[PDB]
Amino acid sequence: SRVWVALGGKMRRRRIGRQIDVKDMRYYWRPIEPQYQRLYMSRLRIKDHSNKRVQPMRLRATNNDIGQASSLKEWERSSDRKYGAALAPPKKRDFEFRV
Amino acid sequence: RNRTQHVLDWMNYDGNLPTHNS
Amino acid sequence: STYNEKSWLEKARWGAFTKGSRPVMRQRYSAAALKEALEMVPEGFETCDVPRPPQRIRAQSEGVVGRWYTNYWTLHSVRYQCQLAGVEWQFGERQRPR
Amino acid sequence: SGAVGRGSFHSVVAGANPRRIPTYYNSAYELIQLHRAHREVTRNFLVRDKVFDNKFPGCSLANGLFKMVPNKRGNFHTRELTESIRHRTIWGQRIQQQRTINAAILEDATKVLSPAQMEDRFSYRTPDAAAYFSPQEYTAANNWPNYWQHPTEKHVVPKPRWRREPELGGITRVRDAVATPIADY
Amino acid sequence: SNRFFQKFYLRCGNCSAIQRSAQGYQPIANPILFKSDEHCRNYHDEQRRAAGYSGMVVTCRCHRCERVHSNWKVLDAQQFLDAKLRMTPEERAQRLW
Amino acid sequence: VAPWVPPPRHDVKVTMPPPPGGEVGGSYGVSTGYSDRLARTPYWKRMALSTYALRMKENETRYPMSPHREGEYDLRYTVTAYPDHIKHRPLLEIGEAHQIPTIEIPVIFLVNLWDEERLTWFGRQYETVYVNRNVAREELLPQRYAIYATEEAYKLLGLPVVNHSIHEEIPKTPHAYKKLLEKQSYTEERWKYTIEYLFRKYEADPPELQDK
Amino acid sequence: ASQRWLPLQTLKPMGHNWSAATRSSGVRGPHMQLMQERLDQKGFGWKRKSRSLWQQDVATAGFRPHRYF
Amino acid sequence: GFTMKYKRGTGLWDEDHVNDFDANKYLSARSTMRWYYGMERLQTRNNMNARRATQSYNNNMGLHHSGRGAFERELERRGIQVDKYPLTTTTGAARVAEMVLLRRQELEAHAKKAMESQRQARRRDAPSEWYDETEGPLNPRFLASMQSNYTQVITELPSSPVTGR
Amino acid sequence: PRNRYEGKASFSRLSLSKLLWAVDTGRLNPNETITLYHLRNAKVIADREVVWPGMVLLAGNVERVPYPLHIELQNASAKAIQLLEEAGGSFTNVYMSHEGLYQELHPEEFPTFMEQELPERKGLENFATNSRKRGWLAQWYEDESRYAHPGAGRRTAHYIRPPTDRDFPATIEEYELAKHHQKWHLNQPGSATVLPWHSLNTADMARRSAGRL
Amino acid sequence: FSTFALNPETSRAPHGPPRGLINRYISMGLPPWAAWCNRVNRHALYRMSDVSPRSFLPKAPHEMDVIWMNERVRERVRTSRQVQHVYRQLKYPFVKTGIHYSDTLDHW
Amino acid sequence: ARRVQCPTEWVHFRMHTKDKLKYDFQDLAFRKKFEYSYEDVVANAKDMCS
RNA sequence: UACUCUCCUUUACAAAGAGAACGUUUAUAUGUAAUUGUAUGUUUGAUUGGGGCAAUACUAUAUCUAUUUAUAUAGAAAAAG
Ligand SMILES: NC(=O)c1ccc[n+]([C@@H]2O[C@H](COP(=O)([O-])OP(=O)(O)OC[C@H]3O[C@@H](n4cnc5c(N)ncnc54)[C@H](O)[C@@H]3O)[C@@H](O)[C@H]2O)c1
Ligand SMILES: [Zn+2]
Repeated sequence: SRVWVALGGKMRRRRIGRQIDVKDMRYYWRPIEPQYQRLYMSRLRIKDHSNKRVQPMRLRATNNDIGQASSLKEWERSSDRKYGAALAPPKKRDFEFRV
Repeated sequence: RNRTQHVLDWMNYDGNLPTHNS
Repeated sequence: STYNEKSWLEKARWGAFTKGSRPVMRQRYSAAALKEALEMVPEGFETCDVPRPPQRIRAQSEGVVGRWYTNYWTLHSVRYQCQLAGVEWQFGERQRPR
Repeated sequence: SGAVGRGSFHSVVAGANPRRIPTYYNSAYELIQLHRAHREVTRNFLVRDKVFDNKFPGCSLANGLFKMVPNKRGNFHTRELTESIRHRTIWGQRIQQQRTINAAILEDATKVLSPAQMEDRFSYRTPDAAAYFSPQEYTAANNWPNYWQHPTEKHVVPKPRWRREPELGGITRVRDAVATPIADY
Repeated sequence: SNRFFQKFYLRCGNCSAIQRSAQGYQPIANPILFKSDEHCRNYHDEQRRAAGYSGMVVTCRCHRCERVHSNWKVLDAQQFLDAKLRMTPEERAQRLW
Repeated sequence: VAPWVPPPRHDVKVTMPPPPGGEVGGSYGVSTGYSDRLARTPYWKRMALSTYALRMKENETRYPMSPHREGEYDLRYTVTAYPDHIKHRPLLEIGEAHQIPTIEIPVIFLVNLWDEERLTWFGRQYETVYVNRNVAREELLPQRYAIYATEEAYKLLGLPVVNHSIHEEIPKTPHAYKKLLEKQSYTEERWKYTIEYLFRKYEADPPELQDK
Repeated sequence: ASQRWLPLQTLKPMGHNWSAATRSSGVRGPHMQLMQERLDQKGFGWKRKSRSLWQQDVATAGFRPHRYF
Repeated sequence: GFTMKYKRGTGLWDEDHVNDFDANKYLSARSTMRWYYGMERLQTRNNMNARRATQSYNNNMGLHHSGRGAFERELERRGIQVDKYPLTTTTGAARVAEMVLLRRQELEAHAKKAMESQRQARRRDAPSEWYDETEGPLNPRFLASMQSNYTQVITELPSSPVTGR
Repeated sequence: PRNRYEGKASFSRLSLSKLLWAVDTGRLNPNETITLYHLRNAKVIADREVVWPGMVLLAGNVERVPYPLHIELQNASAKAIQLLEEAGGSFTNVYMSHEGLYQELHPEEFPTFMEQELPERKGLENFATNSRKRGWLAQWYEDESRYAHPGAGRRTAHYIRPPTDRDFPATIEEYELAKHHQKWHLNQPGSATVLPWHSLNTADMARRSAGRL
Repeated sequence: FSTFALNPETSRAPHGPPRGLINRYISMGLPPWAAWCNRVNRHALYRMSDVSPRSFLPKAPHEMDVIWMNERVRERVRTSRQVQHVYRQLKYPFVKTGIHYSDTLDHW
Repeated sequence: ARRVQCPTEWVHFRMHTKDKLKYDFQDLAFRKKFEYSYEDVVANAKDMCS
């Protein structure tokens, strides 16, 4: 059960004079109705179709799959780019580093 | 800041490939 | 240029170029094969002077050769085998200025 | 770096570790990954010394050289082999260290109450281990894959009254009278 | 605006005193209210220092003759060792530091 | 058809390849030099003609710099063998307006020249004057009144070698020039910045206490 | 144990910098474009400041009318 | 591109870590000689290819065909060992595996004679109680191979299941 | 809404039940301080779960820990800390930089101690120096760092060495700027120190504005 | 990029690796016009890092006549006015009639 | 004269393959470098007992 | 293919810079000389909104009403507005 919660529709454009208790229905993380959940999450399922037991791609990159790319028997020799180097803090270099 | 616990034990392990006696 | 020494694929892969996580000195000398390299480090020399060449310069130590101590990568690689060998590095350390 | 109980240098904070010599551990899983690791360092030396034995005379002309370019073998020895020795050494210590404790435990413990109960106090004899080690002793379950042959269930398979036939060539041939199969509806 | 650090070895012309003068980290002019002239001439100028003060007059004060001039010859640090290693141990006290 | 293909440019050393072309004066674009004289002579030959004290002089690694093109990085270690683009950049970058203002250069006058309109001296003999860039080129140099004030011009004449840093850096903007005028006003005409010239006003009594 | 005492929570008289109804508000990454970067105070102003650029890349934020955008 | 080049020789045999999709179900007599000769070729075809490159490129750089500059020539003239870890040379491996075979062979003859000590300590001139077949008929082929370890005949099985004698 | 920028503290959750399950199973040795090398090499956690923020101990349903257990992990949850600490254990939260994350998992490639850089400033704020996690610098920070230079006044309490021979503003434009600032902000005590009037809204300069202590 | 009024020079980034987007492209040597790329492919940051300049000579090197010291006809990518079309054009250098007096041959 | 004497579209075999290394390419002189024969690659790699 | 209203590659006009020796580079300009794309949809030519009355049907049927509100993204407001 994965809701793709979204924010309110009218929350930046016209505020003065709108109803007092509807200027706030714009503030809740509402789900998007499932008719759109299935539309957007359709582009994510296509990753390996006809494989009835692989789950869809997720919207955000979960922490374990990012490493799943570099957890492959071919990447075990790339010290860089392994264990998270992109999402690592910016690399630190020699104080003389220069281009 | 020196290493008080197990201060030894770096020089006492892995008798490399035990020789004819063992 | 009708002939390019290297395709852009290897003008744009600094990993084969830069000194980053990559050893740039192939040969590893023995104990006495270092005490006989440092014999030619001249008196008046100091590591605090030979600087890091910029990125645009290739990272290549052609090995211990005449005036090797000016090759910044040959120097700081020999300086590192003198650690694993236990040789006493007399000269100064990289002085990070402030 | 950690990798052994010495504590990584991240005991910069002087985090002591008291209440020690507290556990007897047989290093079961570690001795396993040692025999696995000791196989690699030997399975690596085998590679670092591969030398041409060309059982064919077509390309026999290299039968003296190693099977790896001198610069590469001079690398693979240092990249993967000498790494695998450190990785073998690490387990050769995480165990030689844990034994030192067990050597101390198994003395101060042997005394107190019994030298007989001692190696029972330090045992792991689960009541079913006869299932895995000496399955001839195990009865309390039926863990055969061919279960219909367990002695408590051998009475399933039929014992055919067989026979040989010298006229057919010593072929064994069952003397069961075949039951007339079902035919129609 | 030099994002990266680099120390030159400037040789005076009056006393040839090889003194070293570094270049710290001076941050980029603000991109939030961008200004195309002040940036693209900050950068292009940065290659001209990074290539050993190519198209710039060097203006630093000497240490030997205490005065500020524009007479420095920027020594690449293997033209410096060419010079440093080739001075009797006394003149290293005279021209170097 | 090439009868007598020429020998490589700088093949003069006994046990190392000649430096790459371009660095010696030739065609850039290739990093590693090679000379078939060297690669054919067997190893012992290359070790015969040379003693150990010598190879350590031609092994010699001038690592970033180039031993031949003095001042520029060795073109077998750059990203690509062409000359350093950054040092020899064209004076106008790809977008700037050409607002390189009028620049006045120093010339060494060679004859006592005396203007008849301002009734004063364009320049004494053998003294360097900052003159216009298109007086010098079109009026002072063609007649033999002046030459440029370069280092070697001083050497040829008999004057203590002075470094005017003649066009050591061209300014690409008036206010980028009117700073360069401030630098050049200090090094060249230094007597303007003495504690004695900042006080001609006061070498004697503050004027309010003198007679009338 | 150690009788050391510490309060339950840290009260900082600091004010949140993300208001749900303010457009470019938020905590941006250390390499996102800071609030109104390149904009120079004008709506989509980073486009208007492109002709001002000295030289751009060969693939530089060209024409793209939001068609099926 | 990057194709795991650090795995070419680092396999346990010659046919490993070489991607050869061109296989077949039944490789025939000379298609197998063609195969085994093939793996080693592109294992020695590759090597001496890669040796001629390094030895020639090194020779063109003015230094010894194995990279040994003027230094590592001058040290060996002095006797100072110039390589930190002298990996065992061809003389080593071809000897470090020469005795092991000289050891096994002298252990086979050491053990060939050993088993006869126990084989002749097997008095059974008639088959043991494995010679039962109440479970299922014996195998006539095998008995002919076990006839040597007895004196009485073994192969002669009646039409009936063996009684035991 | 959940973006991960360069340097985000997103840690993969190592449920304490997992770690407690292993220690009895026998994959982990209870004696040796169980740094993440042991967890990785004993196949407790694989490669696909150790990314740069190393991990996070979560007391998931674990109401009790029976034996004195020592751990060097990254950012245990406050309950997970007070669980180990009750049973006589420890938890010295190591928050290593990425350069430290490698040399802890594959030390068989680093024959000697190649110096480790302190983590990002954002990490030092929250874990490395924060005694609430028993970060490994919570000893150093109070001992050596939190003290200013023995010459620094009030304005230069943050410079490695006081850049002037006097605390006060140095020149006119450093002064008139601070003579105007201290009145632009109504006259506050510390408002003498000029500060920039624009919030970059960066995640690095973000420290816990509200939270426990 | 920092926000204080007076930022005195210093050895390193005082406040961590310089924040901002344009500081991201300067931290890697690129010029600040990378901030305006829509695609920054591995060729793109090669193309614009000026590894080897996309810039040539009007005539052959052998047939060249007018003395072009160290110049090329560099193309300047411009983005058009109100509707931002990207077009490029080849910008030449300014050749002057060099009417000198070489006193070797005593004549202009 | 140092050039190779044919339009280099005919000798493009040398410029794109891994003959980029086995060839002198100084100012388009696509001439082979020195190259040991196979009688020597083993004469030089067995005498070292490598 | 075409022109007052859309838009580039554009070679013309003007500014500036070079003691302006003439070629370039800019800035500001945007030309149907400019070759890009739009120029509708629905009922037939008017209409485009949210309600209501007309069997708690509604084609636009027939009538009318009115703060019935114009979502997002850049800018504008930096606390909740
Ligand atoms: N991310 C990394 O940089 C990384 C990753 C894995 C291993 N390492 C370790 O880095 C060490 C080299 O130091 P560095 O990282 O500063 O780069 P580096 O390799 O440039 O170090 C200098 C030189 O030391 C020499 N050297 C390295 N290991 C040696 C050994 N065991 N015996 C003798 N000589 C040796 C090599 O010539 C090397 O080029 C290697 O020993 C290697 O195992 C580093
Ligand atoms: Zn001086």
